Amino acid sequence: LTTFSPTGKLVQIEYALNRVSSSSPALGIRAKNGVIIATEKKSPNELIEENSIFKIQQISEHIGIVYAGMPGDFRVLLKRARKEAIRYSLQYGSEILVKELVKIIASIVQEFTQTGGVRPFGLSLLICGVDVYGYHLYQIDPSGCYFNWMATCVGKDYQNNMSFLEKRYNKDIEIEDAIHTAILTLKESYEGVLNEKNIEIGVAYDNKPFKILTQNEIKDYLIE
Amino acid sequence: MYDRHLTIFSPDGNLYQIEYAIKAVKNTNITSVGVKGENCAVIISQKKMATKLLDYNNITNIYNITDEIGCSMVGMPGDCLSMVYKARSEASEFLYSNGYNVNAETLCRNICDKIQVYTQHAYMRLHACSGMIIGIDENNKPELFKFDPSGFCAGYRACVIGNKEQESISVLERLLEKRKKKIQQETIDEDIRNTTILAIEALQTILAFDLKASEIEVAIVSTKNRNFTQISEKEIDNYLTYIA
Amino acid sequence: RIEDGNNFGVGIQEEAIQELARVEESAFNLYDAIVKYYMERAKISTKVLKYPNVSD
Amino acid sequence: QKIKEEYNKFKYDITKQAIESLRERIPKRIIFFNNLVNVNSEPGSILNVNDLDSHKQIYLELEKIKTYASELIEIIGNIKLWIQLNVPRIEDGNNFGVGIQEEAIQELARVEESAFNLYDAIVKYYMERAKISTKVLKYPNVSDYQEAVRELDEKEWIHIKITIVDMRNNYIMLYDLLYKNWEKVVKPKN
Amino acid sequence: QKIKEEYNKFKYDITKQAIESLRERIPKRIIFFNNLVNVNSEPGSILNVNDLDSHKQIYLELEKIKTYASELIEIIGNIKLWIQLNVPRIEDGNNFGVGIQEEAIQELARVEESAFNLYDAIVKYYMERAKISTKVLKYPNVSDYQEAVRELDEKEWIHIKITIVDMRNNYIMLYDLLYKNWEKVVKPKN
Amino acid sequence: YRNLYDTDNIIYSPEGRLYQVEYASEAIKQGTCAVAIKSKDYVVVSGLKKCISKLSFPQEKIFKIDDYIGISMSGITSDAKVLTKFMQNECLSHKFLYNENINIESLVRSVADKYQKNTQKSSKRAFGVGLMIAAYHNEPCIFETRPNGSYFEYDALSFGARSHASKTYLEKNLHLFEECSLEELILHCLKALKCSLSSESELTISNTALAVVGKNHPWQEISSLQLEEYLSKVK
Amino acid sequence: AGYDLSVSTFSPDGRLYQVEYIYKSINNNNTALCLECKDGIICCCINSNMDKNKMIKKNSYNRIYHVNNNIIITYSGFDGDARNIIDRARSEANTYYYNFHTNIPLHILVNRISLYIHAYTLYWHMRPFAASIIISSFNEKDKGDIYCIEPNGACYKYSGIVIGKNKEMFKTEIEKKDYKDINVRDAIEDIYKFILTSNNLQNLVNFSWICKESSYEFQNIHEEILTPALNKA
Repeated sequence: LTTFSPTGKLVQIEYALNRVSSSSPALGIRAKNGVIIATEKKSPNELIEENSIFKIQQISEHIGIVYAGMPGDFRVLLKRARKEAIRYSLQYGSEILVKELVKIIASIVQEFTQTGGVRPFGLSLLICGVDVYGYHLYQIDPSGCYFNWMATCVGKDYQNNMSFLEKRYNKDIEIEDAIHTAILTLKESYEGVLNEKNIEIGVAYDNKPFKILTQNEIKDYLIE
Repeated sequence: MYDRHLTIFSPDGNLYQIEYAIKAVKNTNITSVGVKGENCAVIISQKKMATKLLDYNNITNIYNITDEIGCSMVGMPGDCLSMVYKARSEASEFLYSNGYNVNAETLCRNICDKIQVYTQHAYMRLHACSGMIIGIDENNKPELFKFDPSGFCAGYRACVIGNKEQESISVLERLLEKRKKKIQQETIDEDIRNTTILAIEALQTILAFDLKASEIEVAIVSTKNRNFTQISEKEIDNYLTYIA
Repeated sequence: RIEDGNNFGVGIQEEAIQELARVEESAFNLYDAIVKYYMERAKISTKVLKYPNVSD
Repeated sequence: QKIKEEYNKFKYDITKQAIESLRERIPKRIIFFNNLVNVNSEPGSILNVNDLDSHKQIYLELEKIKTYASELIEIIGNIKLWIQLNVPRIEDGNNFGVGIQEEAIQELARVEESAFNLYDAIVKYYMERAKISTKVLKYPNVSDYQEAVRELDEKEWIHIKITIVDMRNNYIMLYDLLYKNWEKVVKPKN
Repeated sequence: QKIKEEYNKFKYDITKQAIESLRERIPKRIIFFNNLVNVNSEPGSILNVNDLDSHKQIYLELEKIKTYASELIEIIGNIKLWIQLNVPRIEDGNNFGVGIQEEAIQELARVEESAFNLYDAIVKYYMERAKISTKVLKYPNVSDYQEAVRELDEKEWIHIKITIVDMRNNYIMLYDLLYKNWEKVVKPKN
Repeated sequence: YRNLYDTDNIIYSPEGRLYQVEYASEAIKQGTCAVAIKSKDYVVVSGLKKCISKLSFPQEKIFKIDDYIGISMSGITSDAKVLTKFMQNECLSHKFLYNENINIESLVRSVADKYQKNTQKSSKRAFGVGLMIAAYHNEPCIFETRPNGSYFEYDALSFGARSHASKTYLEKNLHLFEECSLEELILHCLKALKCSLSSESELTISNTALAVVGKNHPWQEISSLQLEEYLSKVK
Repeated sequence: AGYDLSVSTFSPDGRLYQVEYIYKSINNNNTALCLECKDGIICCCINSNMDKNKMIKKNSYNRIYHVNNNIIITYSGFDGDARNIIDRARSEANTYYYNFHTNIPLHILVNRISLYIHAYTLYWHMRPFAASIIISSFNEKDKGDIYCIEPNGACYKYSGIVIGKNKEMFKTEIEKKDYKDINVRDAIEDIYKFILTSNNLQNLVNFSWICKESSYEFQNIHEEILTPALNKA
């Protein structure tokens, strides 16, 4: 059970934030014709494959999501994210808006913080996608709050990677220009020079369904 | 401290009851390696007491969840049998609720999902087990999925679970290299003779054992068989002599 | 590296260092003890020279 | 490998010596010291001064004390070492038997320290007696210095006898302790 | 077999002595010391220096002290060992009675060690008084040295009597303690 | 000897014992003495009441379940009136759902689980009591329970403060089986209390409850005007 | 030191206490014995608790329970926590009889009883069981099979097994013969010789074999088959 601290904060929540600062780094950037989300698929060996370990997932036809924490907590918050994207699509006609999806998933993460006997969620999401009012790229902090970010990073070393974006991101940036600055911020902090088909990138691509870039497509951008 | 319970994070942000549970699997000295080739995937057990007069034909480490999806749960001898029933009563619950037969990836992602709910709640303890769910799907493509006491639906082309996972990655890598770079296009579904030899050579390279005849029982889930057939003893002793 | 939890193995290491320092300190003290032997025997011997009939 | 044989022989030789000492060497000494200071004696008949005459009488008694002290430290030292070699690998939990072993080491080390401390204390007697005796030659009419010598001899004499009782009693507290907890001392984690 | 008989005989002879001490030796001395320092005495009639005229009178009082101190160590030493021989095999939990036994050993060892320290204290009296007496001989007109001698005897005279009170108070508190906790001292776990 | 394995019903000691249940088995020794003798066809029970104060009436020790089944608790009372009611309702329901008498061996198994199911949980504590079920169905049997689930079809029992002194009286008395002697059987059972009664004290002037059950005997409580004529005046 | 209080807490090496301490409990109570024979399966029980009571009946402390006609079950350890598994063992045979109208086979009863014993070693609120159960039977066309389900699951199929205060001494004596030789009748003499070696002349034991070609069902010894007991060899 999480309890308050004498200095006026949550101790168990603060340890959850120390978990997202020690996992695979993610990166979300919002452009003027869609949004993009990146990650760092750290290959441990040549035994695992690429068709199963995913740091990019889908919720609906226009909703992207990445993680920054526990790998085992992938398939649990994603299961409830799809069900709330389906339950909203049953009681209402169209798809689920990103603001109506984040305000629902945040009510699930927050509920798993105040209720006794449970452990706070050890991950930081990045829900992105096309909305009827434009483009959004939210972030779900393990405490339960959220931010309407424009361009951010949540994994390991999110301090220097955040400064590498403030000096390399204007308000008007196209998707092809944002992809080049996405891989640039990853290599500026990722160890080694093995950045070769080890990044999974999703893209909204200006009012079109979510298309996860394949391995033969990411090499086209990495060479530039 | 911060290790007596399960639902509490450590000050450095790291769960320890999960970490101790993986050490329980790497303490029962049972190693089960499985490889997956082209439309043929096998799994090898070790047949040893998880720690005279015992019937050595009954002690095993291979259980079938359904008629076409087998696995090999290693770890504590009391938690492995329970995880088979939490899977046997799950895949059997899928066919009744969905008509078509369940897949190997849907079963592993459902087992890892049930394991994760015991992590957030401090009700029960973690099941100290680790199995390699094997089987083929409708698209005639074999799979493999290894899950530790945490949530992991990773999936491998060849994996080894047990107390040797700390350094048994290089041996399985060199053996897969000797088959990918030496691929034979004249494959007439004879992989049950080729992929099985690659697997027994893997376990014999990890553990330096001379005559592992009665203490090795494998299973093949290749196409044209599709039944998770446990290979008999005569075929095992025959396969053990092809290393010469 | 010092970490919180799962440091049962450092306890084995710490136990060895504690015992190793104990044995080392004991052996190190022999050098001081030998000086005490010569110092005490010399001090007593001076008194024997000054008072040669007190037999104790 | 040649050293390993001689070394294994040594570990074997210790194990033998420990049981033999517990089964023969220690009980024989129990009866020996008991025959010198019988428990059935009336109070004050032990701790008396009837046999009280350098003090040649105390000298002869001190030599025997050092013999008794030497044999105790040597006997206990091998028993203590034997228990140390029988301590299992340190583990978290299920170490109730290690506590029993540890309990044995604490009592064994306490008695060993007591016998070890007898040799320095005897030096203190002569050192204190020598300083006062010089004062008697220098100051022959202050009678308390002569009384101090007399009383000092009576003090060492009584302390020697309390030590002999302490020898006997340490052997008994030790024999009874290992005998009662013998199964957990040998196999502490079964 | 000879060692086995003498040892079992030893445990029996002690057990007798412990009961003998509690039924006779300790109560007889309780009334004895009480007859010397009666609890019903009016204040100041016990702890005084009124009957005080080397100090031959003090010498005679210390001789009586030495008798009382010697006999106590012998009785308490055997009673304490008897409780030690009655401690059951060490087990985890349900050893509150063993705690009582340890508590009993703690009180018995404290009183025995306290009385034991009188032997060192009497030597300190003669050594310190003789040293001061040398100073009186060297400087006979500084009156504070002579006053120190007078005061030294009065302090020791009081300490001797407080020791007798300490004897008296320890004997009754020890007997009453074992009496109240008798069921747990003999059968601490049943 | 860290004694950390002592305050819960779940923690096991390293020796293998369960100290929270072992404390309940020791709680039956702090009760009054009781003894039951099994003859060839009769069963008696000699319960000794606990007259606490001088003005207060003595407490009741011998109870009743049916016409042939009678118990006699020996331990705390708060866990005796609950086990009696959760025995009588398991007795009258057998005479209502069916019509024959309840099988005494099948009744105790339903009472042992009332101990067992009250031990495994942590929120619930063990029953600190010791029952002495004396009954006669086809053959006279004297059953007894414990805080731990355990059964022993005895032939002569004892529970109490001075239970060991009466245990020794029955250990050397095996001639109770052959000669029944109902008029003399109660003399043996009353002697079992007198041989272990408060360090040579009388306390038998209508202060020791008795009960007899046998062949054609229902749970007859021995009247206060019948046990003092000769049953209490033998020696 | 701190990691052995509850059952839902692991140890840093990987082991698990409070399911481990139970092994020191079942190895200190009254032992058991059950071994294969060429004619059937013969159990045993050595109630080594004479000295404390001596007032119980002759054959009143029986410990050979059975679920139905031909499956014998014994204990080791806590008599209370072992009877609770028998009720789950008997109710499992009845539920299988309702839903399937057949006798429950042993390779499915020992699995349904394993997920019951092991299931109590997970909840923090409940305590684990304290018993080692022996389960066996003897088919007509197949030989016997003894399953020694210990705590924490592990339903291992043995062929001769003892569990109690001398679980390591009889194993050095059971190996004196293969026992897939001489019948269940003469095997009693070989069993009774083992008890006296490792403790006097008392009738506290109570065994029960399953087959003497007596319809292959459970029965006790008899009062006439215990009498020819060789008290010397």
